[PDB]
Amino acid sequence: DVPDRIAGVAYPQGTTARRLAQIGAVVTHDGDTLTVTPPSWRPDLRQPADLVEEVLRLEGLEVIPSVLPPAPAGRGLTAGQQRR
Amino acid sequence: MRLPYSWLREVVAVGASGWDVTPGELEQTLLRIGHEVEEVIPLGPVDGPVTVGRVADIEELTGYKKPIRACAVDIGDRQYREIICGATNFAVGDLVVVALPGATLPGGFTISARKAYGRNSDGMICSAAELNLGADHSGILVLPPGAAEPGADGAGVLGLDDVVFHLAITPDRGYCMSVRGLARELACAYDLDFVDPASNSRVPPLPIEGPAWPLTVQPETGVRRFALRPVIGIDPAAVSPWWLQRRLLLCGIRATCPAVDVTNYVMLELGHPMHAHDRNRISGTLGVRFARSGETAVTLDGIERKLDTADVLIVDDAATAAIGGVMGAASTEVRADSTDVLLEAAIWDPAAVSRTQRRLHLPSEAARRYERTVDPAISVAALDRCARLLADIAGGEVSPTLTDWRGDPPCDDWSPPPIRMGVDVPDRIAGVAYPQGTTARRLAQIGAVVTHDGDTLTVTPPSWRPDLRQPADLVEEVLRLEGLEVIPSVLPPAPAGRGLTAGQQRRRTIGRSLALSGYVEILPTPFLPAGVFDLWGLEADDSRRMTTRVLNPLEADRPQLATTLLPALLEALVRNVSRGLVDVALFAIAQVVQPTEQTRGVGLIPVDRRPTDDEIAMLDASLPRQPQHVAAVLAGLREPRGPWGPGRPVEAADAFEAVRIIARASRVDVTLRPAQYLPWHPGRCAQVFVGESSVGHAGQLHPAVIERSGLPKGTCAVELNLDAIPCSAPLPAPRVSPYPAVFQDVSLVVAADIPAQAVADAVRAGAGDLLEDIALFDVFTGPQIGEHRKSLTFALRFRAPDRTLTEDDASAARDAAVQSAAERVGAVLRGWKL
Repeated sequence: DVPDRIAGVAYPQGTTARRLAQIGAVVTHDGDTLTVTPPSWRPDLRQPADLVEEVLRLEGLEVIPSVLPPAPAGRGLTAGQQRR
Repeated sequence: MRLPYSWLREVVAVGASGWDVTPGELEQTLLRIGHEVEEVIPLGPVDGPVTVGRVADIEELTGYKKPIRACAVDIGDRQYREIICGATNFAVGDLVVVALPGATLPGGFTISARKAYGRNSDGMICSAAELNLGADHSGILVLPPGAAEPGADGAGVLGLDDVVFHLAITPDRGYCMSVRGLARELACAYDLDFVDPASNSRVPPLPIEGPAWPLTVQPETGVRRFALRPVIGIDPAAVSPWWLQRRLLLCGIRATCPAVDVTNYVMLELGHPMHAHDRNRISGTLGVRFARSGETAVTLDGIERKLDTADVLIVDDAATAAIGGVMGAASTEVRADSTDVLLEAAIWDPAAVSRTQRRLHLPSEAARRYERTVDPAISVAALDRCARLLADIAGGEVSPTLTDWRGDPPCDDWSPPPIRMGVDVPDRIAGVAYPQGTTARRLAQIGAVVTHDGDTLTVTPPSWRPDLRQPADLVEEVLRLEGLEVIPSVLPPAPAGRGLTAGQQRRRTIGRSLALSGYVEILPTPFLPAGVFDLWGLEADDSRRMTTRVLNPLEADRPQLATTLLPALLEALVRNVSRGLVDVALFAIAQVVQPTEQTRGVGLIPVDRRPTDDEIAMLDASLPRQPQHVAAVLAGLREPRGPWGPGRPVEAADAFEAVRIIARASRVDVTLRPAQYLPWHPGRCAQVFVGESSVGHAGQLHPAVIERSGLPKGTCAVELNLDAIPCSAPLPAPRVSPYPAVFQDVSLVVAADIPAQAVADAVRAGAGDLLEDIALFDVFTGPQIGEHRKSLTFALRFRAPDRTLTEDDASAARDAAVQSAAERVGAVLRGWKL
């Protein structure tokens, strides 16, 4: 479900496995942990971040919501920034 | 409220014997739980010979100013010293307190044998002030007979190892206006067992065999309990024991006789005010009733009060006995010859007493406690406590008669309604996980009845706590007893703010922009000067005169609110000028108050719901218009003297330039048109338009306003209504042509009455896009052009967007511009140049 986290979307079950199969990878399951051997024409697929972008682009980025994050109490501008 | 530590300690000690703590610690425990310690006075120390004396002989010394007394004083061991004293409040046979030679009084005073007024004085007789025992009143301290034999150690008899805590109780905590309340607080802080000094074990009930006096009570007065008991045949010459006169003195109350003193004492001990009536001076039935329009009573102090139909009274067939809850009256006051006493123990309506006492300016010790609600459950106990004590001191007997009106029908349970709260709600609100059962134990400690029901507490607070009415009230109890210091410092997640608004930014930029140009901001007063508009000569119907008026100003002559900011600006200008700062430019940015009708107020809207959108708009429409204004004044020099030259005195043009500064800061374009408007000079006053809306005025002040107002010659001013300057957010996209430019200077003659900007606009209109810039250079008058005409020389800069402008192309545009000025303001060409 790492693609789900990063997108902030709950994709329908098995999405992430089907899409990694579609690009031609070998997906094997192991509880909550996928093992993904990408195919030979995809040397750009080397970490989970690479796998995330695959799932996310195939489902569409438009389905990702617009959620403002809790940003902490900032200190605002510094003295030198104010001076300029 | 003052009280002394020994007493406070005595009452805590009943239930936690051996309790004792440094004053510093006590001060800190009091602050930690909510009570402001204004001041800690340990009773000023004495050293050496400060002993009780007995006055044995008084010799009135004649010939001087005051009456002076050379007093033989028995100081112990049959030793008699003569002592000089100025006071008069003592007689032969009285125990006084003497500081003999070698003594040292508070404040670093050594006493020495000093010749004075013709005799030797071996010390002096002290006042309670000079001992740092109590407040300075006139004369010395006299002790009740039998308090101490002569020679006794003053420090011991006076108890000067005591400390007086002076507290500023908050109005929610009336129950702490007594040794009873504070004792309970301290017992709660220190997790001590508490004996209530108003419990039956500590005040056994006196008998109840028949009514003590006839009493009618009109119950819409607000009285919740009204009890009477009499004490008969008391010695009127008896005085109060030293211990009791003392604790009154430390608490701020001067003793007078046992009848009064006992009530003041029991008021301090339990918080329930009391009063003593001379029963033989009561005529017939005692009546509680409202006062009538125009009614009058004389209170104890012999001063006539004008009463109000909301003041509750106690009356009899003859006259008024008491403005209930505030002060007794003369008619039933205890006097020197009073043998039979009737003791009033009442509970008045808090809001009633508050209203009455504020109106009459009588914040009596009784009033201030009734304002904050007195524990109605202890009236008879305080009445009984107070009756026994009186008989005990002044030697009468306590009749077993008792009146005790408790409402119609009688109230038999004074407990408030139960409050219902989740067991851990205190934990939420504090952000602390308190140890299990904390919340229940602390609510028990303050005296509430706590019953559990899963995760939901049911809490019936006690009768002396009418401030405990919702869970928020219960939270503050738990949180203050555990300490607020244990609450952590956690920054909350605050959401994406939008930052400042356009108008908020515009005020900042107007402030920077004016300040840079030499203006000094003031904080204008909203309270106008007296008759400023009569000074300005404003017509009677001048809208600025229609002022919202304040009903209680700190200056009776200055009650109107500013409809214009120039008054306060001009006032500050006067101040700088009178202190030698003659070259000033001030400005202010603040709202004015312009009302649209006569002061119409909207009545109350229930606070258990939120008001409707309509109730808001009605509330808003009820208030005067309050637009933001910016305004400014200038006087003296605008450019100062220097090596560059003599300087430039302020001129009306500088006030127009103030307009242009604010307009540049506001990113809007303004036009200035001539205008007549006070307080401005008619020939030098401009009205400011953004588009076609008036936003205010600028110019030099009228010379006659200047003169009547004691203002500097030549003062200029400006006021703009910011609310009338619209928002603007330009997204400019300037066309920046690189091709060369043609410079031509044209001179136009026009009627003197034509404004320069009119001729400039006409020239721009006629010349079209090629004209890049136009600027006025010269303005010339002379005979040869006509006595009523003038010559305007403009500097024109033409530039094409796509080509190198020919110089015929330019003169085409010039000719076109000259023709436009001919058709629009009748310009005549004087000539042109490059």
